[PDB]
Amino acid sequence: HWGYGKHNGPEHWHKDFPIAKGERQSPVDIDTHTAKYDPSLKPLSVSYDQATSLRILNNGHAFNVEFDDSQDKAVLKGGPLDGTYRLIQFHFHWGSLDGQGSEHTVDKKKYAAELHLVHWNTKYGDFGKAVQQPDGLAVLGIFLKVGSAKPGLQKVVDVLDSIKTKGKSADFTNFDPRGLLPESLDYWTYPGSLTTPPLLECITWIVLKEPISVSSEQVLKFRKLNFNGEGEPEELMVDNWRPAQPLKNRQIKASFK
Ligand SMILES: [Zn+2]
Repeated sequence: HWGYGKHNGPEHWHKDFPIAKGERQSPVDIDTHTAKYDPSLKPLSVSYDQATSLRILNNGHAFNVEFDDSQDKAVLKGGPLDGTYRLIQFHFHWGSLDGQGSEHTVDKKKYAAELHLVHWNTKYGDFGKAVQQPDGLAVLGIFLKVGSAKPGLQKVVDVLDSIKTKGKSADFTNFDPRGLLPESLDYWTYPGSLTTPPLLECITWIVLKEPISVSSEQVLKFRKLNFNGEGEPEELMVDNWRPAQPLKNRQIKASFK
Protein backbone atom coordinates (compact mmCIF):
# COMPACT_ATOMS: atom_id res chain seq x y z
CA HIS A 1 0.00 0.00 0.00
CA TRP A 2 1.01 3.65 -0.30
CA GLY A 3 3.63 5.22 1.90
CA TYR A 4 6.81 7.29 1.76
CA GLY A 5 9.34 4.58 0.97
CA LYS A 6 11.40 4.02 -2.18
CA HIS A 7 8.92 1.55 -3.58
CA ASN A 8 5.59 3.05 -2.48
CA GLY A 9 6.24 6.78 -2.16
CA PRO A 10 4.76 9.85 -3.84
CA GLU A 11 6.07 9.03 -7.33
CA HIS A 12 4.08 5.77 -7.24
CA TRP A 13 0.77 7.06 -5.90
CA HIS A 14 -0.69 7.86 -9.34
CA LYS A 15 -1.01 4.14 -10.14
CA ASP A 16 -3.69 3.64 -7.46
CA PHE A 17 -4.83 7.30 -7.36
CA PRO A 18 -4.72 8.78 -10.86
CA ILE A 19 -5.87 12.18 -9.53
CA ALA A 20 -2.27 12.45 -8.34
CA LYS A 21 -1.63 14.02 -11.76
CA GLY A 22 -4.72 16.23 -11.59
CA GLU A 23 -5.30 19.94 -12.10
CA ARG A 24 -5.33 21.13 -8.49
CA GLN A 25 -2.87 18.98 -6.54
CA SER A 26 -1.07 19.93 -3.34
CA PRO A 27 1.34 20.89 -2.01
CA VAL A 28 2.84 23.62 -4.22
CA ASP A 29 5.77 25.98 -4.15
CA ILE A 30 4.69 29.46 -3.08
CA ASP A 31 6.53 31.99 -5.19
CA THR A 32 6.32 35.05 -2.98
CA HIS A 33 6.99 37.50 -5.80
CA THR A 34 4.21 36.10 -7.98
CA ALA A 35 1.53 35.76 -5.28
CA LYS A 36 -0.80 38.72 -5.52
CA TYR A 37 -2.34 40.67 -2.68
CA ASP A 38 -6.10 40.24 -2.82
CA PRO A 39 -7.98 43.11 -1.17
CA SER A 40 -11.23 41.11 -1.49
CA LEU A 41 -10.14 38.57 1.13
CA LYS A 42 -12.02 39.00 4.42
CA PRO A 43 -10.34 38.78 7.79
CA LEU A 44 -9.48 35.23 8.86
CA SER A 45 -11.34 33.95 11.93
CA VAL A 46 -9.78 31.14 13.97
CA SER A 47 -12.14 30.39 16.86
CA TYR A 48 -10.64 27.65 18.99
CA ASP A 49 -11.64 28.69 22.55
CA GLN A 50 -14.19 25.87 22.84
CA ALA A 51 -12.02 23.23 21.18
CA THR A 52 -12.40 19.70 22.58
CA SER A 53 -9.45 17.42 21.86
CA LEU A 54 -10.09 13.72 22.47
CA ARG A 55 -7.34 11.40 21.32
CA ILE A 56 -4.01 11.08 19.58
CA LEU A 57 -3.50 8.29 17.02
CA ASN A 58 -0.49 6.95 15.12
CA ASN A 59 -2.11 5.97 11.82
CA GLY A 60 1.01 4.66 10.13
CA HIS A 61 1.87 7.84 8.22
CA ALA A 62 1.53 10.59 10.82
CA PHE A 63 -0.09 11.20 14.18
CA ASN A 64 -3.49 12.85 14.38
CA VAL A 65 -4.71 14.84 17.35
CA GLU A 66 -8.47 14.36 17.02
CA PHE A 67 -11.25 16.70 18.12
CA ASP A 68 -14.93 16.46 18.91
CA ASP A 69 -16.46 17.74 15.67
CA SER A 70 -20.07 16.76 16.48
CA GLN A 71 -20.85 20.47 17.12
CA ASP A 72 -19.43 23.88 16.19
CA LYS A 73 -16.77 24.13 18.91
CA ALA A 74 -13.55 24.89 17.06
CA VAL A 75 -14.16 26.56 13.72
CA LEU A 76 -12.38 28.33 10.92
CA LYS A 77 -14.20 31.07 8.98
CA GLY A 78 -13.44 34.19 6.99
CA GLY A 79 -10.47 34.74 4.76
CA PRO A 80 -11.22 33.09 1.41
CA LEU A 81 -13.90 30.89 2.97
CA ASP A 82 -17.65 30.94 2.61
CA GLY A 83 -19.39 29.40 5.61
CA THR A 84 -18.15 27.49 8.61
CA TYR A 85 -15.48 24.80 8.78
CA ARG A 86 -15.15 22.49 11.81
CA LEU A 87 -11.79 21.35 13.16
CA ILE A 88 -11.58 17.53 12.97
CA GLN A 89 -7.84 16.88 13.53
CA PHE A 90 -4.36 18.25 13.24
CA HIS A 91 -1.17 16.49 12.27
CA PHE A 92 2.33 17.27 11.01
CA HIS A 93 4.67 16.33 8.19
CA TRP A 94 8.40 16.36 8.98
CA GLY A 95 11.85 15.39 7.81
CA SER A 96 14.75 13.19 8.74
CA LEU A 97 16.87 16.37 9.05
CA ASP A 98 15.99 20.01 9.68
CA GLY A 99 16.54 21.00 6.03
CA GLN A 100 13.43 19.19 4.79
CA GLY A 101 10.00 18.12 6.03
CA SER A 102 7.48 20.67 4.85
CA GLU A 103 5.08 19.98 2.02
CA HIS A 104 4.57 23.55 0.88
CA THR A 105 7.74 25.45 0.10
CA VAL A 106 8.35 29.19 0.00
CA ASP A 107 10.54 30.36 -2.87
CA LYS A 108 11.69 26.73 -2.92
CA LYS A 109 12.66 26.81 0.77
CA LYS A 110 11.78 23.70 2.74
CA TYR A 111 10.97 24.04 6.43
CA ALA A 112 11.70 21.36 9.05
CA ALA A 113 8.04 20.48 9.35
CA GLU A 114 4.50 21.62 8.56
CA LEU A 115 1.41 21.58 10.77
CA HIS A 116 -2.00 20.97 9.19
CA LEU A 117 -5.18 21.87 11.05
CA VAL A 118 -7.87 20.12 9.05
CA HIS A 119 -11.44 21.49 8.97
CA TRP A 120 -14.57 20.41 7.05
CA ASN A 121 -17.40 22.52 5.65
CA THR A 122 -20.47 22.05 7.81
CA LYS A 123 -22.80 22.62 4.86
CA TYR A 124 -21.96 19.04 3.82
CA GLY A 125 -22.92 17.44 7.14
CA ASP A 126 -20.01 15.07 7.60
CA PHE A 127 -16.33 14.77 6.64
CA GLY A 128 -16.88 11.91 4.22
CA LYS A 129 -19.38 13.96 2.22
CA ALA A 130 -17.22 17.08 2.43
CA VAL A 131 -14.19 15.47 0.79
CA GLN A 132 -16.32 14.83 -2.31
CA GLN A 133 -16.79 18.59 -2.85
CA PRO A 134 -14.43 21.20 -4.27
CA ASP A 135 -14.96 23.42 -1.20
CA GLY A 136 -15.25 20.61 1.33
CA LEU A 137 -12.15 21.17 3.45
CA ALA A 138 -10.06 24.06 4.67
CA VAL A 139 -6.57 23.36 5.97
CA LEU A 140 -4.61 25.89 7.94
CA GLY A 141 -0.96 25.17 7.28
CA ILE A 142 1.81 26.40 9.55
CA PHE A 143 5.54 26.01 8.98
CA LEU A 144 7.91 24.86 11.72
CA LYS A 145 11.53 25.98 11.93
CA VAL A 146 14.02 24.72 14.49
CA GLY A 147 15.20 27.17 17.15
CA SER A 148 13.50 28.02 20.45
CA ALA A 149 11.03 25.52 21.93
CA LYS A 150 7.29 25.95 21.37
CA PRO A 151 5.80 25.59 24.85
CA GLY A 152 2.33 24.77 23.49
CA LEU A 153 3.75 21.81 21.55
CA GLN A 154 5.33 20.06 24.52
CA LYS A 155 2.20 18.16 25.65
CA VAL A 156 2.08 16.62 22.16
CA VAL A 157 5.77 15.67 22.16
CA ASP A 158 5.55 14.04 25.57
CA VAL A 159 2.75 11.62 24.64
CA LEU A 160 4.52 10.34 21.48
CA ASP A 161 6.35 7.57 23.38
CA SER A 162 2.95 6.05 24.12
CA ILE A 163 1.90 5.88 20.46
CA LYS A 164 5.20 4.81 18.93
CA THR A 165 3.77 2.36 16.43
CA LYS A 166 0.96 2.19 13.85
CA GLY A 167 -2.50 1.69 15.34
CA LYS A 168 -1.65 2.93 18.81
CA SER A 169 -3.70 5.70 20.37
CA ALA A 170 -3.84 7.53 23.67
CA ASP A 171 -6.27 9.77 25.45
CA PHE A 172 -5.48 13.39 24.63
CA THR A 173 -8.09 15.61 26.24
CA ASN A 174 -7.95 19.30 27.10
CA PHE A 175 -5.28 20.25 24.57
CA ASP A 176 -5.50 23.85 23.34
CA PRO A 177 -4.45 24.23 19.71
CA ARG A 178 -4.20 28.02 20.10
CA GLY A 179 -0.76 27.34 21.57
CA LEU A 180 0.46 26.19 18.12
CA LEU A 181 -0.34 29.44 16.26
CA PRO A 182 2.15 32.15 15.34
CA GLU A 183 1.52 35.80 16.21
CA SER A 184 0.45 36.81 12.70
CA LEU A 185 -2.37 35.33 10.65
CA ASP A 186 -1.03 36.74 7.36
CA TYR A 187 -1.49 33.98 4.79
CA TRP A 188 -1.37 32.71 1.22
CA THR A 189 -4.36 30.82 -0.21
CA TYR A 190 -5.04 28.62 -3.23
CA PRO A 191 -7.34 25.75 -4.27
CA GLY A 192 -5.75 22.36 -3.83
CA SER A 193 -6.00 18.79 -2.62
CA LEU A 194 -5.26 16.35 0.15
CA THR A 195 -1.52 15.69 0.10
CA THR A 196 -2.09 12.05 1.09
CA PRO A 197 -4.10 9.42 -0.79
CA PRO A 198 -6.84 9.63 -1.86
CA LEU A 199 -5.48 13.06 -2.93
CA LEU A 200 -9.01 14.44 -3.39
CA GLU A 201 -9.26 17.92 -4.83
CA CYS A 202 -11.42 19.27 -2.05
CA ILE A 203 -9.25 21.75 -0.09
CA THR A 204 -8.99 25.49 0.24
CA TRP A 205 -5.43 25.87 1.48
CA ILE A 206 -4.60 28.69 3.89
CA VAL A 207 -0.84 28.71 4.57
CA LEU A 208 0.45 31.14 7.18
CA LYS A 209 3.48 33.25 6.30
CA GLU A 210 4.95 33.28 9.81
CA PRO A 211 6.53 30.00 10.94
CA ILE A 212 6.50 28.80 14.52
CA SER A 213 9.75 27.84 16.18
CA VAL A 214 10.21 24.46 17.82
CA SER A 215 13.32 23.08 19.49
CA SER A 216 15.68 20.46 18.14
CA GLU A 217 14.64 18.23 21.06
CA GLN A 218 10.97 18.59 20.15
CA VAL A 219 11.44 17.60 16.50
CA LEU A 220 13.84 14.80 17.48
CA LYS A 221 10.93 13.22 19.33
CA PHE A 222 8.75 13.32 16.19
CA ARG A 223 11.52 11.33 14.46
CA LYS A 224 11.39 8.52 17.05
CA LEU A 225 7.90 7.51 15.96
CA ASN A 226 7.51 4.43 13.76
CA PHE A 227 5.64 3.85 10.49
CA ASN A 228 5.49 0.15 11.38
CA GLY A 229 3.29 -1.69 13.83
CA GLU A 230 4.36 -3.13 17.17
CA GLY A 231 6.85 -5.99 16.91
CA GLU A 232 7.66 -5.30 13.26
CA PRO A 233 11.05 -4.20 11.90
CA GLU A 234 11.57 -0.58 12.88
CA GLU A 235 11.03 2.04 10.20
CA LEU A 236 11.40 5.51 11.67
CA MET A 237 8.52 7.84 10.84
CA VAL A 238 10.45 10.54 9.00
CA ASP A 239 10.12 12.26 5.61
CA ASN A 240 6.34 11.79 5.53
CA TRP A 241 5.94 14.73 3.16
CA ARG A 242 4.80 14.94 -0.46
CA PRO A 243 6.91 17.23 -2.68
CA ALA A 244 5.61 20.30 -4.49
CA GLN A 245 3.25 19.61 -7.40
CA PRO A 246 2.67 21.61 -10.60
CA LEU A 247 0.70 24.83 -10.03
CA LYS A 248 -1.06 24.52 -13.40
CA ASN A 249 -3.94 26.95 -13.86
CA ARG A 250 -3.89 28.41 -10.38
CA GLN A 251 -3.09 31.68 -8.71
CA ILE A 252 -1.83 31.97 -5.16
CA LYS A 253 -3.36 34.97 -3.36
CA ALA A 254 -1.84 36.86 -0.44
CA SER A 255 -3.84 38.34 2.44
CA PHE A 256 -1.18 40.94 3.05
CA LYS A 257 0.63 43.69 1.14
ZN1 LIG B 1 -1.13 17.06 6.15
